[PDB]
Amino acid sequence: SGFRKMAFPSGKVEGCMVQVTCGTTTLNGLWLDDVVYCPRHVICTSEDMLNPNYEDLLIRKSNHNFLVQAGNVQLRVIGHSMQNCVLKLKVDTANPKTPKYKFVRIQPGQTFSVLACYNGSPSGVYQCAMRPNFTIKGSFLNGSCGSVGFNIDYDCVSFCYMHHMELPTGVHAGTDLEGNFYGPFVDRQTAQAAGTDTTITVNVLAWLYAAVINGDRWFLNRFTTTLNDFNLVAMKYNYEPLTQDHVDILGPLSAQTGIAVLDMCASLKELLQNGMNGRTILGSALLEDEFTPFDVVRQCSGVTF
Amino acid sequence: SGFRKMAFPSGKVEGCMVQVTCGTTTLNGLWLDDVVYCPRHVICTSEDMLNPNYEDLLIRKSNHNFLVQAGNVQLRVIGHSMQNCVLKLKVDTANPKTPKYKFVRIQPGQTFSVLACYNGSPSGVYQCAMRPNFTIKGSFLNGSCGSVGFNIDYDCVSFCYMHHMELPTGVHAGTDLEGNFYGPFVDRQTAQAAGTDTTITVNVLAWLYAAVINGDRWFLNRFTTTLNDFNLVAMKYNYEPLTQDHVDILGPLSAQTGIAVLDMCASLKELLQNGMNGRTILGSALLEDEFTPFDVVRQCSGVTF
Ligand SMILES: O=C1N[C@@H](CC2CCCCC2)C(=O)N1c1cncc(F)c1
Ligand SMILES: O=C1N[C@@H](CC2CCCCC2)C(=O)N1c1cncc(F)c1
Repeated sequence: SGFRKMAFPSGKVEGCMVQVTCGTTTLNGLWLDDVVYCPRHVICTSEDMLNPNYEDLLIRKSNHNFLVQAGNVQLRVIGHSMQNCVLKLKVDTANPKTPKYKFVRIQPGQTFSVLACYNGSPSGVYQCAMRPNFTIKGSFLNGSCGSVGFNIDYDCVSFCYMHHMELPTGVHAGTDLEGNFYGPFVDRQTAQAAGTDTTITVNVLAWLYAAVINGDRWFLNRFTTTLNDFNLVAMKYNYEPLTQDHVDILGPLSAQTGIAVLDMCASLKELLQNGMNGRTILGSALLEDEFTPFDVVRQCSGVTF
Repeated sequence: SGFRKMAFPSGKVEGCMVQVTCGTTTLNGLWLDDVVYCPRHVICTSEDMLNPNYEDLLIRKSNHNFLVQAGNVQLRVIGHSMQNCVLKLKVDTANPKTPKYKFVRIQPGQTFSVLACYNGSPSGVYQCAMRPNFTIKGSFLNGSCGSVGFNIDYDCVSFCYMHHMELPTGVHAGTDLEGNFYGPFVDRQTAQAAGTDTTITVNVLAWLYAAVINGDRWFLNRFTTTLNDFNLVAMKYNYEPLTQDHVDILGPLSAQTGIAVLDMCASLKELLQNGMNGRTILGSALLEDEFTPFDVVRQCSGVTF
């Protein structure tokens, strides 16, 4: 037992990280088969940053201007192309460490692990959620651009995120691995509004189930509610509306604990209306929304890769 | 910017995990050079668990009884020896994936990453602290025994923890890699007192510095304190006493922020006496004590491996 914010083991991803330098800018790239993926703003300079014309900037570049280094190994670049906000550098060697992999565009509210890297070297790994407003609350310093987020199922790495930028509010924005930003963001140095954010209701409920499984049970009450009544409360507290699809994905946790989903909603309603009264749940003094139902089941069942 | 509970990248450790089977018990082992390390309780059965005579149990075993498997490849066991609470199985092949490594016995209050494994396969990675009472608050299910904790400095993995057991209270106990338990614990199925835990004061201060660096500064106040006055408050709230050695190791964070260590102690004093008033710090509604001053500097400066 116990319940931790757990990341995926990062070894399969560590073997794909490279350094990419173009001009004076160095950031990280992802080396899969014979292609290196990285943020296209590696080709900018400080004068460019307010509104780069990336097509014009890339036209001034040739293959030999992109310096790609995998540990101490220098890679030979034999082609380059821009796809949305990512650059695809074709290299003459396939990465011998390429895992089985897929590219996925995740939905808001899903979670993934981030391997934070600088100069192509891994620094740390942590778990985080794609917020409903398509930002992430990461830990990224200058030089972390090109760090990737991912999930692992059996032997297959699903890459879902590449880091591009920090907004002036201090939250983080990036793309899928086809270079499409999550959310409204663009890769330029402008103030950019992120949506109203909300709390991921189905994840809070999953975590409350995780709490019960671990014996944190003080918040269970004598009440139930309806989906309609619960969602009136969710709206008041800026929680995402709960749908029957969410109730369905919580099915396995309801079965394990024997607590019906709408009964757990009534416990959550009471926590929202009354607070925690200085108590804690799974070591947290607020309602945690960065565990999906799948995460809770995995961590509670011991799934390996 | 941003501050996350970050684990070390786990790849160097993933390549050392094997499965060890003795009789009907399977758990994890650590394969370094030509030695496999695992918890000695792999040799027990359920009749044994209340107070195993490990010497007598091991005498009934020979090399060929220890089944050691690395993914698909079987290893050949050519010697065995019990050191404290760990078994050392000599194998005829040096692990080709052996990183540069050291065995370290850590101090309470220090942190490390855990690679949770089942059947020799990695499941997840998370960061945690050795509590002042020599337990850890992990996430471990049946079969996780032999999972290890570690730190990395440049290219060198310092192994500091091997997981052995879950106490009846749901916290976790284990050994250094010489098989010596942290704390008073023994490897038998008995209720065992862990004794009073305290909050790691120097770590809370480090995290308050992390907060200021990231722009959470609402808790800074107009007050200062003395080491003696602060420690009266520390004692009242079950915080470890702060020593000048602790103040010394906070020096770099004090210099970076311009906030004297005793001024930050007066902010913590006010938080302990008045609580957080429904506010958060770095996403948390309580005072976090699982980041060491070294952890904060590393994460805020982007140290890689
Ligand atoms: O390293 C960089 N470089 C810019 C890229 C940014 C891309 C769009 C044009 C303007 C520059 C950035 O946002 N960061 C960064 C990311 N995460 C955390 C940080 F602290 C900084
Ligand atoms: O898998 C086992 N096996 C016993 C070993 C234990 C060793 C000492 C004699 C009594 C048995 C155990 O404590 N766990 C476990 C660990 N962490 C989280 C869990 F949920 C269970």
